Amino acid sequence: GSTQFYYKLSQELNGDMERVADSLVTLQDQLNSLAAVVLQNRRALDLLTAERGGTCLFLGEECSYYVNQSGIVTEKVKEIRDRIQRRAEELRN
Amino acid sequence: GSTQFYYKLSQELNGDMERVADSLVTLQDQLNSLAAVVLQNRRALDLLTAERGGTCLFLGEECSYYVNQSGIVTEKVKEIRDRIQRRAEELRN
Amino acid sequence: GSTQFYYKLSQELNGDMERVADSLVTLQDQLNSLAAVVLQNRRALDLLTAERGGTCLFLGEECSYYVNQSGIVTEKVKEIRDRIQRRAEELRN
Ligand SMILES: [Cl-]
Repeated sequence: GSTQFYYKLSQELNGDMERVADSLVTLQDQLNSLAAVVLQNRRALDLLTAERGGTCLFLGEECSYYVNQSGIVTEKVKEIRDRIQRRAEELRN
Repeated sequence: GSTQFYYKLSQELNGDMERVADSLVTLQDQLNSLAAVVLQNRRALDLLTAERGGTCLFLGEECSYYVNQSGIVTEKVKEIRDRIQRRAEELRN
Repeated sequence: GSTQFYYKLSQELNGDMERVADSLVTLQDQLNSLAAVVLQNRRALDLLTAERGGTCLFLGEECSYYVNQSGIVTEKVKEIRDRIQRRAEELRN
């Protein structure tokens, strides 16, 4: 069964990738969640150290800034999910 | 070799997915690690701003809260690892 | 087309895994980015609570420490990308 092994493997791939995509989304969701807390912490610190110019000036450091890249991961996930659907679609016609 | 291409591709899939699962676990481990530091930071801030009602009241903001979803990622990883084992198991009988 | 299904599935796998690897890298990049902010926050707190021994002593807690594991994820990604290249290479000779 050649045809058969092709369908089989395509569905194995698809079922693994559904779980990977799910995981990627959830890891990104947790970064987004955690970042809101971290930046609320930073704003609180900026107020506490305002007399000294806020957190970075207070320390005598260049500011570290968070670069949120949820857009990239979200895009890659949706592309993976498209590829899953396309493989199934192609087998279906 | 049809049979052969099926075994081959199944093992390629399995070896890629072992590394993906490993990565997902490690990303989750780092979120868990980092979150403990962020929340210790928050508790410290809640004490420093206690006279003002803690961090959120001090800022005049609704609190941001971290939603830990390690359970979801852990579950998806273990499901991926089950699927790896099942494919190998099926080829073995 | 047995040969054909083997090439096809190998390239499907490869194109999904390129996007997974990309995602893993980006999730790690965001952890690295966020961790710099969290630890700058911690250092600021250590100064504010220095009279009390820094953040952990101030709270009466054992310190929580961030364990960065970018090296692990970076390694797994590069291994996945090697496996992609090797599959293509093998089909090419
Ligand atoms: Cl923080």
